[PDB]
Amino acid sequence: SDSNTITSFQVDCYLWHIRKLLSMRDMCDAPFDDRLRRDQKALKGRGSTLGLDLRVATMEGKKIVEDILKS
Amino acid sequence: DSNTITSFQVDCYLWHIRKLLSMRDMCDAPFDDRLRRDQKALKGRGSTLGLDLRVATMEGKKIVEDILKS
RNA sequence: GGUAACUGUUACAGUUACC
RNA sequence: GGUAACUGUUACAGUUACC
Repeated sequence: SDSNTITSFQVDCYLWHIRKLLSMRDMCDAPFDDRLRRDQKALKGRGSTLGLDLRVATMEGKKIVEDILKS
Repeated sequence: DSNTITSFQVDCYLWHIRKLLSMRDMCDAPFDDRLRRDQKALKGRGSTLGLDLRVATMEGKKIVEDILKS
């Protein structure tokens, strides 16, 4: 598999999770929710294409983001 | 509108995180394509709202850290 | 339209913010 | 109606992953 393809998917999953948290707290505007919906479907399609569980990918993306932010 | 401003500040900080991934050469070409699209989009939204991008990015960082704290 | 995701340019319908 | 961003749809041209 292509490493940067996987990494990009895992990071994208984690940042979708962060955006969803904002929406769940009623702190985002309507276009932000529209993009959340578009990206939600896109990540499901990418996960199916790569054969990856979305929850596992999210946790991996969390660790990647945390590792970069710490440096 | 507070939710409009909050969404912009968060989007600014999340763009910053994505750009750091790109600068480490850890991302794929479509990820970079979206980074360029969103750079243009945020410039337009920042102009429309009258908000400084550096300051909004710092405020987005605080918001993101606060909602994650829970 | 190979599957999936996306980008640039264009149009329409619409959403949100602002006037 | 306008400015900006976006969502859906569409036209043209592309990018990446997939032995």
